[PDB]
Amino acid sequence: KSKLAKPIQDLIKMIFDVESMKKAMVEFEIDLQKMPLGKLSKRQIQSAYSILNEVQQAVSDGGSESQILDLSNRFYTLIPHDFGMKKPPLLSNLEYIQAKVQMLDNLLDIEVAYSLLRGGNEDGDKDPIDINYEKLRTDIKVVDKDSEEAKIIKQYVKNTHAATHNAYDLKVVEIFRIEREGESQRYKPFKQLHNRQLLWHGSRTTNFAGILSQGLRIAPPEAPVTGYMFGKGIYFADMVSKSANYCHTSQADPIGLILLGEVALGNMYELKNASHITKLPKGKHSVKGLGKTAPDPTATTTLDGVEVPLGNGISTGINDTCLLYNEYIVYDVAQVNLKYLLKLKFNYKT
Ligand SMILES: COc1cccc(C(N)=O)c1
Repeated sequence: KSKLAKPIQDLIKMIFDVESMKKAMVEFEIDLQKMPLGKLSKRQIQSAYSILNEVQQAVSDGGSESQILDLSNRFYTLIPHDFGMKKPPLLSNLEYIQAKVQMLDNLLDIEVAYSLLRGGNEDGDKDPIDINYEKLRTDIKVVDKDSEEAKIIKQYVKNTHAATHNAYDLKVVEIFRIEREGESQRYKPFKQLHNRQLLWHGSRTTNFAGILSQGLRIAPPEAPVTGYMFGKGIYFADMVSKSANYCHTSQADPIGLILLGEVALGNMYELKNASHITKLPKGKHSVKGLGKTAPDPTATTTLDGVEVPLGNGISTGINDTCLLYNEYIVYDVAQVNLKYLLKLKFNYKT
């Protein structure tokens, strides 16, 4: 049997749940009959990104419609889709292309989860749960619900829940202290930077085996820079609300996972509108999309020397901005050090 605490056991079962992987793929409209979980390969996903990159270029620059049709056909042949009784939409709309780039970001993590799940499981002297946990190469520990650490985090969750996102409440079911192998080490150089903050990162439960084993990562070289509002970086938020939405939970599936990572922001390059950033200006370490609301700078605390913006959602003096809430982007995978993983229960208003 498992040596791990129950909460952790329940966490492992959840992140390695095969049915959840299929549900995700079905939602992205993949054809599970022609494209089963076992057919997914990294090479396959890379090719798909390139195709999306080319089609994106042809739509922007006014390429032949014959070009766009051929690119669509190759994309749907590479990744079989099931549109039911409707005709398959062409990759000729920039919004639809962005949706498809998002889908591939997810398939990248699902592919990792499945590969690990089918990996070295022969050992009979270990419980299945224990074997998969070790595959994550991440030391996971339960944070004592009553300790100061937990109190601060519960405060961060409660206070930063936005007004417009109050279509659901949020209950912190469990808090885990996570420490990925080799991460503290690659992050070391950035402790020299100032403006290090504890920020939020939401994602589907299906991406977590990938997130824990490989860490958060920037999109590959093949992905169009256009598929992302501020370019190919790693995104974070200061309002639990903003990130929580990326968990993709529902009335039918209410438990989501969310990360709290220490992020070395340094001098932020502040923006009010989208910009497909490739190069970061000299002297800037990150990007900050400004929002109309943000935690009250008054209430900002520290936790082990890292700033925690746990203040209440106060409106900022900026009005000429497209964003409702702040977004922080780092363009170097070493600029983040994951700290906690929270098991959240989304309570929907009905
Ligand atoms: C893509 O834009 C964002 C912006 C801010 C946070 C997140 C997230 N996944 O937690 C994503």
